Amino acid sequence: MNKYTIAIDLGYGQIKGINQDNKRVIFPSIISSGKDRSLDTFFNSIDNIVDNIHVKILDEYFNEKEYFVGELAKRQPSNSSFINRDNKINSEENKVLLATALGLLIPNDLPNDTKIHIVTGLPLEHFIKQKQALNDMLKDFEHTIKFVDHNFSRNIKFEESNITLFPQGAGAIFSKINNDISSLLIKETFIGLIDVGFKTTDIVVFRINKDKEPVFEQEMSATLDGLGMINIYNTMDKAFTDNSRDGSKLNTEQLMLLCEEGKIFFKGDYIDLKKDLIKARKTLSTNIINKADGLWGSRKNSFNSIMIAGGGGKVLYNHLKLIEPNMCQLIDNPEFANAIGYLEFGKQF
Amino acid sequence: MNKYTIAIDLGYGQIKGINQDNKRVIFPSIISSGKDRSLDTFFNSIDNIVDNIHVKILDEYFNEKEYFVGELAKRQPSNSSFINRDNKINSEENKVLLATALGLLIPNDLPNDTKIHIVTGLPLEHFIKQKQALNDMLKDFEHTIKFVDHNFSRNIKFEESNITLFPQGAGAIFSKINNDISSLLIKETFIGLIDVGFKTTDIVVFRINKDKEPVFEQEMSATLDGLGMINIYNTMDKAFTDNSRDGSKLNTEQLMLLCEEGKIFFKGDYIDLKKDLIKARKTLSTNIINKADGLWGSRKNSFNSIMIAGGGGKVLYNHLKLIEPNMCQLIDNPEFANAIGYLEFGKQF
Amino acid sequence: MNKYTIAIDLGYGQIKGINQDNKRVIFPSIISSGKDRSLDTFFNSIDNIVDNIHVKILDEYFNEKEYFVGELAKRQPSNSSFINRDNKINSEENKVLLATALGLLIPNDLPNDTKIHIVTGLPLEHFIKQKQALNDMLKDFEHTIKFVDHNFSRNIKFEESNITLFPQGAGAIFSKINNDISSLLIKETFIGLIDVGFKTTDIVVFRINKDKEPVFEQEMSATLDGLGMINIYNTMDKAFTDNSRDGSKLNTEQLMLLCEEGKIFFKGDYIDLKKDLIKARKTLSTNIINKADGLWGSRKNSFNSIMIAGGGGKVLYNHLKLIEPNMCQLIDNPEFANAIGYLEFGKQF
Amino acid sequence: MNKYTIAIDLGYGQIKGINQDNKRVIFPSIISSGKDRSLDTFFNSIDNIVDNIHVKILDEYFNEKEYFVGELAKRQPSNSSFINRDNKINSEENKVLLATALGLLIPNDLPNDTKIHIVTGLPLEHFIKQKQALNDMLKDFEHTIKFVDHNFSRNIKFEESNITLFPQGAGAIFSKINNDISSLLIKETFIGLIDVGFKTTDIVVFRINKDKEPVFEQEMSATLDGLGMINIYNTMDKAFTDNSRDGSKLNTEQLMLLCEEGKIFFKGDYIDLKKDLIKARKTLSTNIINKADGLWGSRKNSFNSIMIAGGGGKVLYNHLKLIEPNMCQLIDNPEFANAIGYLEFGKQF
Ligand SMILES: Nc1ncnc2c1ncn2[C@@H]1O[C@H](COP(=O)(O)OP(=O)(O)O)[C@@H](O)[C@H]1O
Ligand SMILES: Nc1ncnc2c1ncn2[C@@H]1O[C@H](COP(=O)(O)OP(=O)(O)O)[C@@H](O)[C@H]1O
Ligand SMILES: Nc1ncnc2c1ncn2[C@@H]1O[C@H](COP(=O)(O)OP(=O)(O)O)[C@@H](O)[C@H]1O
Ligand SMILES: Nc1ncnc2c1ncn2[C@@H]1O[C@H](COP(=O)(O)OP(=O)(O)O)[C@@H](O)[C@H]1O
Ligand SMILES: [Mg+2]
Ligand SMILES: [Mg+2]
Ligand SMILES: [Mg+2]
Ligand SMILES: [Mg+2]
Repeated sequence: MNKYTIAIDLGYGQIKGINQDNKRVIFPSIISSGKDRSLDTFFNSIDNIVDNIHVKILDEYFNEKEYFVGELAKRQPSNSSFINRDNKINSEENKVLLATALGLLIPNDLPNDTKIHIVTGLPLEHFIKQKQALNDMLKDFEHTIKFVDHNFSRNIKFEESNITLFPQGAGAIFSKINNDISSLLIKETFIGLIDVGFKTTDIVVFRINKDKEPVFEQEMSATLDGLGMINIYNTMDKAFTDNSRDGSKLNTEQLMLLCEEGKIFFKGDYIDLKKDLIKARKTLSTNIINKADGLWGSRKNSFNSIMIAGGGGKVLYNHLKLIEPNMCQLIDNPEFANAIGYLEFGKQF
Repeated sequence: MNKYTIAIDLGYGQIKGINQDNKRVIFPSIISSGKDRSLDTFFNSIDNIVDNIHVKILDEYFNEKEYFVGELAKRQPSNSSFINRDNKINSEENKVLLATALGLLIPNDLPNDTKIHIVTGLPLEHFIKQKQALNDMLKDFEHTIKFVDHNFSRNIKFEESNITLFPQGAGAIFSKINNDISSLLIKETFIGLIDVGFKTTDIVVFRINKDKEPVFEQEMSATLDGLGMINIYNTMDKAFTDNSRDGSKLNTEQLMLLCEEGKIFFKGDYIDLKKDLIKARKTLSTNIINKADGLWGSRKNSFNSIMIAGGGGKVLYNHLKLIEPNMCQLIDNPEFANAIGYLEFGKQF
Repeated sequence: MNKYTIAIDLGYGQIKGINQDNKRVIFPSIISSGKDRSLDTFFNSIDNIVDNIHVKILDEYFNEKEYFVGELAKRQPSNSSFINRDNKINSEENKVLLATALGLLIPNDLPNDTKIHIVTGLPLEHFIKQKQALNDMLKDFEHTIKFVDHNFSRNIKFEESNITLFPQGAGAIFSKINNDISSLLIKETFIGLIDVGFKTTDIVVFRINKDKEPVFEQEMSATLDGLGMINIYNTMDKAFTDNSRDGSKLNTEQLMLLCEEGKIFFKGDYIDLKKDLIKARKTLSTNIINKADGLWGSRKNSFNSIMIAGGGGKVLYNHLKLIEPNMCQLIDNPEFANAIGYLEFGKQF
Repeated sequence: MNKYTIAIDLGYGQIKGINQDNKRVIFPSIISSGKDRSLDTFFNSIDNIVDNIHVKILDEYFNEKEYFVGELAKRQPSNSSFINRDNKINSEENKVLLATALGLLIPNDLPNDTKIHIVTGLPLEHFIKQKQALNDMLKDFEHTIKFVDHNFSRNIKFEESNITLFPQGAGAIFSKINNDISSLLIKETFIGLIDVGFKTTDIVVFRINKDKEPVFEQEMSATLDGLGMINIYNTMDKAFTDNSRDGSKLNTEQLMLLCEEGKIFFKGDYIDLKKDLIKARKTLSTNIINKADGLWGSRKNSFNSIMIAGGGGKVLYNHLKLIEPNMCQLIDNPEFANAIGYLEFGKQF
């Protein structure tokens, strides 16, 4: 019958997802072992299901494992250490996280003849290179989910022609602004889109033609592998150990707490690292502009709009504005820029 | 219906209880039979009713059984065994001990329809295991008490909506410090509560969130069964047979008498075990901190205040200081820490 | 700095309010759907922002809607019907009217030390009766405004210890005139306050003691539900169908245009009901006197000051003068006496 | 929207600023620590905000420092240096002075997308040498300032293409007299402008052409570093200590009062130093005669008008008349000479 549409993302930083109903979810890309949560059930009332995703996922052979995942995994000390998430696209780390949002974004009691289009993405250099790696993994995806503490299952199995493949940052401007920026696009310019990811920051440019339609440039656009917010967590982790002078290491949760604040609490004291947070944010923003103008000669003057996105783009927008003032603006949903771009351009099918 | 409130404990070493009117009692959990106290009545003034609990207990079948209980039963040689006491919460021991502090704290001049909200406790790990059995027992409760040598009686029966079930150490720092630690809790810290009881040792933490609300962590919190003051009494008892050099052994009253002082008067002279009293209390304090850090990795750095509870921590506070100095501290009522925590957090109804 | 204060009124005739800084807004309680405005921007300049509030309301769930509200909704023939708008205080329609006046009373660029202490109200009998639903909704409230044609947003979200309720016109004479009427209040004299609104009408009196301090009379003050200005609009509608005799009915605008004028411009002609206008005005105010003396037996003889308020009280001054001439008077702002009464007696906080 | 005009001066003696609407401020260039002003409110009225500048300053990373600046800081004994204040134009001291300058000139009720164009001042040699140091720091500026005891904050931010830079002595004769002295200037003369600043004195001349337009001479004009009012405070410093015959040093406050009165009240006595104070101004009056003719050969006879400026020259006008008696003349506002020129000639945009 008619098939539903759910747009997800495989971001190493945090998983970003939305359905056809615009009901959207967001949670960090961290998994852990699952343990029986009934003692904490009586003390604090579990209201936020996204905060408390204890979950068990069957295979087709009745094998399933307990999992804490996300914020609940970030409270665990032995979770996925988040600096070492598996770069294999077919990892079980990928498997649980992929079924996680699909459990959360399928509403209750849809008809079984109504399937769901899933819309995903890859980093831009890694899209065609790893397309069939994901394509077989999407067809291999055949599970059944069970939520602990909320107790509603989903049957999850899809073949080819139920899936959708467009890169990270591609449909973010190829949809959702492409039918809206027509007042600004005139002829033979370039719109600028930079998705500031956690591991990898993506640089993507669209040339507009004579016919007021976007066309893609691949020599002026690239994936910055190893450039992203992961540099800041790695930098400030040295900054805490250099300021503590003891070898005291923050955990995984204090790491992500640090580069949102710059003021970690530590043993009756706030170890002040706000100055080093200023040091990282100006350094990374300078590094993005330099790699941008590596791809950009005098065609930077051929720009008319520069949009940025990502959670890093939410927190670097002032320093990343300095490519071009009055042209470096921010997109509406910096996290969900891929998500609705996957959604509306997934509505073509 | 202005329903009354009484908060009690089921502590193995002693029973700690308090009413709505903040009238509080404390007495050891030792029972014996009741025998006719008219001879000693003319000798010594039976004045302290808490010291002299000769009590008459009916049942639903009107089977009166007098009992010496508490301090007077401790004076009896044929008392409860009490060092290998059965841990059944539905025991006749616990039927007497729970009904003991009721009539000792049920006040005078109650209305005809007005009931009493009773608040009890469980061990934290066994709160899942033993929730039914106390709920079996409190529903079962239908008796009538009577006080020998003080000439008054109480009716005692309860139903549901009068029962209240929170674990040991749950409301002690949830409430009772609730508006006081609110100025201390700031952002993403844990607070430390350790109950050093007689038989059991509890560890319980609370993550406070961004929103200044405590949330519970079941995996940094456990009941250390087999660790407590019961080890020290059992250690020094064999040490008493050592330093006496004759194989002579104490009784049950001298057992509790010893490790409150350490210098037992035996055969016309003191017997000195003060060195081994310092040894065993430091030995248990070593075992607490290590098993505390069994649940506490570098999250010990995420503490801001540690409190200790139970009767043992009051006399361990110098040796239990070594957890985190000037962050660990002593609660003001080490016995009644659970009781007032049962009181106000039991006053939700 | 310190936390900010806003007093607004949820009155169903016209939404009223005045902030901490004595900026005040007022607009009728009419909402409509919003549609984009660029054409009428070019013809006629939007000089008053309150005149032409096209508004978008954000949420985290991405369920934004455009709205015409107040005067801009009054010109709409597709607006709310307003003759049967439901009194659900937790309704989404009440979210539109309440979030409207928030950013209007918040000046541009307030710091984060400022947090808005809202002071709203209920009807008198509906104060205790309908406390918790609005207590739930103001606890629930989390949005962000967007002004079309003026383009500035306000993140609006309220914690507890930021909300405050009072009954309708409670501090209107407990404060705001209480320093002035100390010349007039002497000893055990009832001062009188009447608020004549659209749906409901409240009459509240305060007994003063021997110590010249006011005290509340719950048996000499009540809510006149079903007696208000809406009955004049319901009468003048039926008088117009008695005068037009076609079956034609005025819209939501021409009905509200009538009871201020009495001479509707219909079919290019002044269909007149000036006699039926005054008769319906002596109908309502006489129906107040019976409800006034329904709460006032012989105790009317002890009065010293009758005050009236409400927008209906502005247009029924001589109609309601016959309660007690040479004593009854008019407050300075008949409409804003609720909001300033919420303001000044809200300045306890 | 429209971009407003605010003209300030970075004078090391006193910061001299004005908005587009001619509301102008003046305060000495001294900062100090900001501490809790509560008690001084009740005794004496905090009316003049120029008199009582208690300032909180947020950063964009929000380090929240607090300062007394200017007149209140002059009364503070622990104030800034001001006799050897650092010449770093990018200092935090210069920022706090500039933030205080912007705060009293940015008006309330300014529309939403309006901004401000700002004009600064530079020494005539240092306008090219020290150009980009200031021109980057003004681009760097994004701070939120809080004025205590007046309850209004200012989030102030500036970017490129809104700041504007003209050196000292430029606009006072290029504008502000261009409508007036154009009747006076005829053919091939030089106009004169001598800004007697605190630290540096400014010599600037304009050649008029045949076509009655000003044009600039770089070798008939220079910046007199080490020549100005600051030599008089240095001279009167040792003039007191030699006349005290004790080494008793005046404070920073009495230093400023000394060259305004010459009769300082000291140890219950007026110490009169009128002898050296007449000599010290004539010492300064001598050192500007010589530097005038150092730039002016027989071209001194090619003059039609000499103006003087600077706050020191107001009490030096008759005493610096010795160069050209009645060929020299006086500007209207010797303090505000640079700022009104920066106001008027800064209205290019
Ligand atoms: N409020 C915030 N403060 C600090 N950092 C943030 C915030 N929100 C998001 N981030 C950063 O942005 C990253 C999220 O990037 P995201 O858009 O999910 O890219 P990806 O698709 O690579 O995961 C996080 O790792 C986090 O460090
Ligand atoms: N003054 C004291 N001296 C020595 N030991 C004490 C003293 N007060 C209490 N204790 C010890 O503390 C124990 C009481 O612990 P308690 O807080 O009642 O825990 P529980 O709830 O497990 O019974 C007793 O068994 C006793 O050994
Ligand atoms: N100038 C006026 N002419 C006629 N009626 C008016 C006028 N001003 C106000 N009103 C009437 O008063 C009502 C406003 O009452 P209001 O004080 O806002 O009470 P509420 O708090 O119940 O909304 C309107 O519905 C309107 O009919
Ligand atoms: N009434 C006065 N009496 C004495 N000196 C004054 C008076 N007014 C201003 N001054 C002197 O003039 C100086 C102000 O110079 P100003 O025009 O602000 O130049 P700058 O731009 O270098 O700060 C002060 O340091 C002060 O010594
Ligand atoms: Mg991404
Ligand atoms: Mg205990
Ligand atoms: Mg009203
Ligand atoms: Mg100057």
